[PDB]
Amino acid sequence: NYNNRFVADWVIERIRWLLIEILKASKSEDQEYQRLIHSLSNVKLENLEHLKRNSLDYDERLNESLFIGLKGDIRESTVREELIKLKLWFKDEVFSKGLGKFKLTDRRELLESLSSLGAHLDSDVSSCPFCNNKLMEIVYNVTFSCVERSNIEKHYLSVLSLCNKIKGLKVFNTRRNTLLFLDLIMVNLMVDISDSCQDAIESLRKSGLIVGQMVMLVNDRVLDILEAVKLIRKKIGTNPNWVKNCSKILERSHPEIWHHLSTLIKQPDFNSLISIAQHLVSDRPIMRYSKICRHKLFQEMSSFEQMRLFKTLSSISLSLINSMKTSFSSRLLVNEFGNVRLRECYAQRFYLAESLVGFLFYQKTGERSRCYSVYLSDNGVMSEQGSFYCDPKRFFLPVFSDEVLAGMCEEMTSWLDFDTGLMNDTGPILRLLVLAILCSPSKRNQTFLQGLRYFLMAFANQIHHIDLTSKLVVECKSSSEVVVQRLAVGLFIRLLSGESDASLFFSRRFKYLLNVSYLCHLITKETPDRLTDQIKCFEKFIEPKVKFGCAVVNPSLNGKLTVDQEDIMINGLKKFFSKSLRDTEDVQTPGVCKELLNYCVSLFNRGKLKVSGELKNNPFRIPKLDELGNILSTYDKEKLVSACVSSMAERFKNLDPDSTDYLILKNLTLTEEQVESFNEIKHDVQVALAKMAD
Amino acid sequence: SPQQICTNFKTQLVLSSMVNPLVLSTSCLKSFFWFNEVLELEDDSQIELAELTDFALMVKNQNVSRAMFVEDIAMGYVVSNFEGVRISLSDHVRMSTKFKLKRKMVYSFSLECIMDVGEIQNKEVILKVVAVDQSVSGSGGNHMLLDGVSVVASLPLFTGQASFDLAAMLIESNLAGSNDSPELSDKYSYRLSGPENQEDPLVLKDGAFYVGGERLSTYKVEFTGDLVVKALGALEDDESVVSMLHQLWPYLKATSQVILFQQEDFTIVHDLYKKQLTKSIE
Amino acid sequence: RVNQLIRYSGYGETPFGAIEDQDVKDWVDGSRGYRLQRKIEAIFHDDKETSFIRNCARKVFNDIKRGRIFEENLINLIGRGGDEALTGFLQYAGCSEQEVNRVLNYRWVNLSSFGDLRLVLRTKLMTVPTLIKTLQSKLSRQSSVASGFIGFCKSMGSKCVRDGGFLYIKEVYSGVSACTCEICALKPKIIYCNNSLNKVSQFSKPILWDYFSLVLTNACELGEWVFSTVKEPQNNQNFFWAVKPKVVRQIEDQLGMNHVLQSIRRNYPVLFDEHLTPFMNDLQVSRTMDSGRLKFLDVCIALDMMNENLGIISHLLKTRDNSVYIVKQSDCALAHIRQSSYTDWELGL
Amino acid sequence: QLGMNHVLQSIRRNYPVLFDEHLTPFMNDLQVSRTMDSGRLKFLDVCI
RNA sequence: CUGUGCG
Ligand SMILES: [Zn+2]
Repeated sequence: NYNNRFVADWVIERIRWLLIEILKASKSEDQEYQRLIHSLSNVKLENLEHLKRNSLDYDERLNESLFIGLKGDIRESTVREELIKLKLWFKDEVFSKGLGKFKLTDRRELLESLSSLGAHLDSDVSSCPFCNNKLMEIVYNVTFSCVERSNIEKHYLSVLSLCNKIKGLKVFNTRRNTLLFLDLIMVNLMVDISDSCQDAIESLRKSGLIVGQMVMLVNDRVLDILEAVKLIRKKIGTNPNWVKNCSKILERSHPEIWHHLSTLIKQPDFNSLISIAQHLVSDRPIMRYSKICRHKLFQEMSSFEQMRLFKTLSSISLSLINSMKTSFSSRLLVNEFGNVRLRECYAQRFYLAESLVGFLFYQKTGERSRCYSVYLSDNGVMSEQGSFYCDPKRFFLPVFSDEVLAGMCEEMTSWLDFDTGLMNDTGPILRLLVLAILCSPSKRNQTFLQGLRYFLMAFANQIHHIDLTSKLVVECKSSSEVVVQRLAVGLFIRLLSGESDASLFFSRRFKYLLNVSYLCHLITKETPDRLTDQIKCFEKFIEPKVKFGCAVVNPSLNGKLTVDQEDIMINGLKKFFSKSLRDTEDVQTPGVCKELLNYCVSLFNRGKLKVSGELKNNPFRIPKLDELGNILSTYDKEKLVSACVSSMAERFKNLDPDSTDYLILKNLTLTEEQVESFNEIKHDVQVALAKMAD
Repeated sequence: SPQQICTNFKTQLVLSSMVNPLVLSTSCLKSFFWFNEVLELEDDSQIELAELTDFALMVKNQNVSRAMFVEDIAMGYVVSNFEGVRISLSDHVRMSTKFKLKRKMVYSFSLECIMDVGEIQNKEVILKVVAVDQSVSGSGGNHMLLDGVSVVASLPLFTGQASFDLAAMLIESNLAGSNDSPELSDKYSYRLSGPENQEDPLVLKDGAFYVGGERLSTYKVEFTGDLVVKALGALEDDESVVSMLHQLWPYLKATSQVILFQQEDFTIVHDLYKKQLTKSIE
Repeated sequence: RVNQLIRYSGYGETPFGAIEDQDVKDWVDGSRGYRLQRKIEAIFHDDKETSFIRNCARKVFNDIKRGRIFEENLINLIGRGGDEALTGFLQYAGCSEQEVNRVLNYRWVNLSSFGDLRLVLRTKLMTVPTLIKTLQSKLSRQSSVASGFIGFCKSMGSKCVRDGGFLYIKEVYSGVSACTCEICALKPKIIYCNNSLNKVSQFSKPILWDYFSLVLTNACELGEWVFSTVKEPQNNQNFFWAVKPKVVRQIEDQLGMNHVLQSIRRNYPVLFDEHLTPFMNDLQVSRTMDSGRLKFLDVCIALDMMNENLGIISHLLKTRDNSVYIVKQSDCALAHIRQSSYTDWELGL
Repeated sequence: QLGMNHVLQSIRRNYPVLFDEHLTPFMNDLQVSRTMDSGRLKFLDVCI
């Protein structure tokens, strides 16, 4: 608007009205007049009659390349015997020669084709799902080590809550020494607890929350007590006042709401710490980085262990999604091939039984895929369960769905209750298939199940395309898709191996197979890698046009085309409409024949189709385009940094605290990409203030 | 036709009580649809026994169970065992008059009035009065405390014909020595102060009043043969039908309105086959 | 699963919460209000005070449809709160002081009492009753679920509830006293008694008031047959067959546009002026009596106003979207039968 | 009885335009008649 | 900005 703060907001419109009246009263070009009179109105569709519609000596070449074969006045009986001749020719030149596009099913050969394409016979993998996939191996080990086998802990958890809440205030403006202070409090309360009640470190702690010389700290970080005393040794002698400076700071300019009456100011007696350290021997983890099957024969397993397997899977999934939620702005005390020793890693806990508890150790934090190690603790003894590598984001479904999937299992199996004996060999197979699908989320699995749905649609019916089998095969990697594909094809065969024509209880079989194919929806649809996803999106975007040969290089972006650009423009237009009605070579290339368009238009115009052109109710009644999907755009970052720098310059009428970053948080509203962008813009504004300082 | 709706409400209340005992408070009266008593703007005619209590429901009392026995007139024929007490200066005259009013029916009540006069001390002759106020308290129902507030102003106490027996008596009680129209309540409320309450709930089981488990009285109602059968239908459940038909004939023993003629109407009654119930009472 | 999912966040399970457990085939002819009422009824084992409140609501509906002359004063009485409005409904229906201090004993903790749970989630960068928002939405014209729940848990452990003042949740749930006086024990962590919340009483509202409100809502929604008491009845896993809804509506079922707007203008002009219709040029059609004073919309509009967990008016002006339901005879066999005798009790005429 | 502040609420509800202009500029106790001073009388709504 | 729980 033309409004401002210098006028009484009632004269500018009058000025505009008088100015337009003067300009329309007399003048002195053509477009300039209309633009100027159009730029002084307030509010103003089709019917763009005021446009000029001028030519530039190129419209014609478009016209005789598009509007020479178009007549739209062909009568009807000529179309009739032209189509008669076309059909008579088509019958005995391409159909009798075996160049068709559709064929009968011939179910049996379709079954051998399916078995050949799906069931891998040249692969070296074993027919044992648990030991082909790492995660299922780990969950099997956990579930078969679990099935066959007091105010101290709550006080400990409460003080953990206290410290974990107070750490978030970042009132020390520093991180490393802050964690040092927290772990000093931690060891002080250790030695305060262990002074008396000797049946607490061995009984209520080994069976509670501790493993070999590895004690959990704030921020879900587990730290080695040895290195704890080693780091407490420093800051003594160099600056013995340090702890004292940490003591008076919690009283003044502090919330002053704490229960650290004595567990804070006490000096840590290292003799107790080293005694505790020597009490427990070293069982330090290995986290195996980077052949005989005795796997209980799941097909001969009782009807109890499978639900507990699902329950353990759900527990591991919840542990993974908890590891998702760890803090991002966290840096380890000391930084770190084939075997890396763990001393300051991150840990999460998950619960199995009254005495044994599972631990998930991981080294990096963040948003994306990582590598994890699963361990157990029965009665203070720490055992090896395994390690794996995956993306936790793809495990949100099984977080608590340990009962609905089971119910799906028995209801789908009971769908086939017509024959006693068909459930027995299909139930466990279906459950194992579901387990493999949940534990191996990937695009390939759901694409393969879609191919199965299409295969079922073709088989159950009578006539199918000749290029069906070529669209069902997907290449396999990581040897994890081979087992799920084998299970799927085995279920399909077992349900359809024998006489399975449409003359029996076939509708329910079709329903069961259709649901098996639709099980593909279990995998979450959120692009495991995004960069490769734009790579492929652009790849399939540009492949057809490059194949056709009409993708020109960057135009003028204003409405001017060079001689080569317009030449290839017309070449592509001509190639589009250069198809005949007799040659069979051009059956897969883009394009169309103008003749058949004339036929169809002429036939439709003279009310010959089921509909005509007798319409009613006449129809004539700031993101950047170069980056889509990014959370923030360069224009937006520049605008925000300019606004912040202008505000900070205005307030300087020097000194500036960290509250400037608060302004960043005020105009922004965080994921890892969000916090990286926030760090980048904080950097930018900080050195901006720096350059204005000089 | 007000009489027909009246007897219809009567039968509804009788048969609703036929399944389980209940109290006659607003919870169990105003929760019934029929309720045309607040209708009939010309409300000259009513049912019978309850004609008393609903006469107060047209002003919506918050009561549980008053002992309504105005048939034995409680407003009149009242004992006048009244007296008075001394005063306490704050001229300020403070009095507390307590009475033991009874009623024509079997009832009792104690009513005490606290009264304060702000007056002007006289020189020699009598007195000089300025303002007077009173407050009622003590037991008494909607008719008993109205009786009390009526008789407190109809007494030979200070108000009336002198009757101020001074005789240097009340002064001797006050000063230690041995030498010589407030009728705005009209309700059940005890006038903003009184003794303990909320006891003796009456329950109604078989058309007879039960104050604590004792039978008081039972009234009359007809059943025609069409209203009873059409009211026999569903309710919600069957043992309700069992109880109601088991208890109907005992109530019929106190009534002589045998107008259920014997025809196919008996069969439409019989649709709910309960033979040994209807033959048990005999 | 969803109840465990919401409980894991630290919110705490509530009488409404998520969808009720132990449901029946009666998803047909039943909206959110009916299933919520069913959950509340199933909370109490022996239904006596719920039955009494249902009789109260039956009387209110009897006298609000055609009976006596009423309505538009409930608009006055409901706006105050939960306790006084419910009490007043009681002596308009018939009660005692015993009812007043008996029915109001059942209380539940509402964290969103002084407003809404303040929170910031993993939303896209750079950015009052819900009924007004629904009207505004109706008039006008990449994130991962795992990270969404992660942000939910993140925001759910901070100072979210409001008072006066911002504070956490755990002190609210630890300020309750475990009196255990045989009335707050039949449904732990759901319903409490009056003296059990003396330490914290701002977040304490009666549940019978909510049940009454939902009963009246169902009366406006799908008939008066929801007033009766549920009775229980006395197949080869392959018998599928189709069901049509059997709802009867007494609210002029068509329910065209520009009817709620006139009602909200008439009753609450202040709410009509601000936060409502700045962006409108056809006010006149709804202004000069576009069928004002509907059959029941006048009374069933304030209940969506006061209680922020009904979602009824925004539900009202939509199609059933199903019009048919596939079920098995196996589930039809044990479906509960809830059909009501007439509210006249059908002796009237 | 027909107390005061009953016609004003009816004329506000039915004819807001007539209520705004030519009516109540000189009033400070609008609130008593504003928050349901016995709206929707027995017959005043139709006989106005 | 600012997470501590599935027994
Ligand atoms: Zn194996």
